[PDB]
Amino acid sequence: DELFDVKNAFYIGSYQQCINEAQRVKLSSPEREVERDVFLYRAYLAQRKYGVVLDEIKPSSAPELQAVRMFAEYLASENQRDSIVLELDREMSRSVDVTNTTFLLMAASIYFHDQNPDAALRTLHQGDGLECMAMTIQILLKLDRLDLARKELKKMQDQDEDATLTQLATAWVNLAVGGEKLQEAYYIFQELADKCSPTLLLLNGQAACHSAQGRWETAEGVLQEALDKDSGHPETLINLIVLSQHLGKPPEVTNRYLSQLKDAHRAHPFIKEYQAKENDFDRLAMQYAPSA
Amino acid sequence: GTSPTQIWCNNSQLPVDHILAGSFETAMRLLHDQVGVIQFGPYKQLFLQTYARGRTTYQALPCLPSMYSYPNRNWKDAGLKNGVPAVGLKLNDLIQRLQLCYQLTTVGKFEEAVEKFRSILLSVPLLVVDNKQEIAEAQQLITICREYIVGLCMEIERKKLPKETLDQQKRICEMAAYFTHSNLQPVHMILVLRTALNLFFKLKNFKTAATFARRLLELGPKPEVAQQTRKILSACEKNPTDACQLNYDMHNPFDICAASYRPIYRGKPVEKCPLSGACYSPEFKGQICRVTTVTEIGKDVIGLRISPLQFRL
Repeated sequence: DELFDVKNAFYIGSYQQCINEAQRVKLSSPEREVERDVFLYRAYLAQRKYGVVLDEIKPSSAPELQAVRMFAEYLASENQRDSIVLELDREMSRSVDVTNTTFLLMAASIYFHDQNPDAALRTLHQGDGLECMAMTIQILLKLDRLDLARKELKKMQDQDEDATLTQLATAWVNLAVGGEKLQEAYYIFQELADKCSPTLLLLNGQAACHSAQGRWETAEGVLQEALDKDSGHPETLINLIVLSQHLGKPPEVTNRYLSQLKDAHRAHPFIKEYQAKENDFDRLAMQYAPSA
Repeated sequence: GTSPTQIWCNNSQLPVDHILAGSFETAMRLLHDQVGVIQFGPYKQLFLQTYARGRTTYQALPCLPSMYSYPNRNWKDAGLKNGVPAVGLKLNDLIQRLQLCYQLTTVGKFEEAVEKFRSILLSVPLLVVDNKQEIAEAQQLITICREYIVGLCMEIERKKLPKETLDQQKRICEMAAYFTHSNLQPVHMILVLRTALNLFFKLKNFKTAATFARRLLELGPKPEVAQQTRKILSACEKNPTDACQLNYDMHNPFDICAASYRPIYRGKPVEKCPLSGACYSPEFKGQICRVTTVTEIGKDVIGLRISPLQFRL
């Protein structure tokens, strides 16, 4: 696979690396060229550079790109989403085409955000690709059906044990499993970071593994390193808040990270949940509180 | 399937566990039954703070929603079924904070001290305690907090009341005397005794003053204070006598009404805060505890449930 580096960089989480390499790579095939562009834009989406994707991908572009763009608009425009899903539903039902894997993944992604796990899973079921399998496992884990997840993992495991995508998948299942497994997950994350490069994604994964186990202090270094690279990184800040409390840092510290998160991303679901909790708490207070 | 947070809720009675889970309503209920906590409002910061720490996050795939991890204190043994949230707050932490409270009391920062004390007191129910004795310490820790809170709060008021009437003065001395009873550490206990002695001296209730002086000396205050105390004591001896009768019985056991700051002798009916142990006169029952601020005075409760040891089968 010529694209191997580009894709691999993408999965690990080093988007810029993916973008840089994608450009360097030569097409050598109308097919490959399309795949390259798909990843290139996918990388931009990870970066959250929606405008880049929306502007550059134009109607004349290949259908694979179109799917990517579809996802991009979904992420970019909140208003557009219901309309997009409706169309997605229509396209999904009124059209058989399984072959376009990219379409399935993008479509599944939209459903995933839509929180229609069934639809996303339904779509993924059709897709053959290894990535489809990985995405499938991830959805199952969110579903909290580890058992189903395990089956898919082995499914991919038989196909390609060594693939990084498979390894990441195993780590995920692993993290979910708990127990001795956690160490296994830790090593895979560590190995990837060592081989490829510490990515924010990889660092947090390692931290999560350590945190799952008692080792709060060990976690400090990875988070600290991650924070240094990108302040405002959502996973990092959240982990820091959790880590800070275990460490016994001053309560202000936990608060500071939390506030920092709001600055970086007002929208972030973690923030929304936090707000939601505040609301019901007030609601509950009234319930218990004495009347006057 | 079943979410890990839910598993935690099913698994543990402890309120902190539920808060970590995010099950506020459940947690509040537990606090309501186990302890009196009617008024949750002072709790809000604790809940959100506790809640924030509950789960970690990592990203499975790019451009997808991030995953959440739920750490378990019994990670090794806990299967999918028997997980329980990691700790995060411990008894030692609370105990350590206590020193700061002591420091503030000495400085005279009483109002701030009350806040720190109350903060700790409220936090006690949050703890997960490993062993039986450790449970006792927690209870003891709570007791210390209320003792200071009621005592300090009484003191703040006493200063506020007017000096002018003789009756007003008798009131002040009485309150000062009540403080004497509070079970504080010797550094503080000495300080209060020192104050009471002066008030009683001016009151010309020398006989009572002498007793305070003797108690103070036993504590072993600094030498300057001790010398001063001896001086006052000798003066009192010249005319051992109390000019006025006060509503204070050094010998008879007391219980200070947290609200009224009036003595409740031995057997006399009292209503107590389920959580703090603060005492109130029967009138108060059903009202929000001044000390705790969260609890209901009258409420009957299961009792604090910090550790799983408490549950038996």
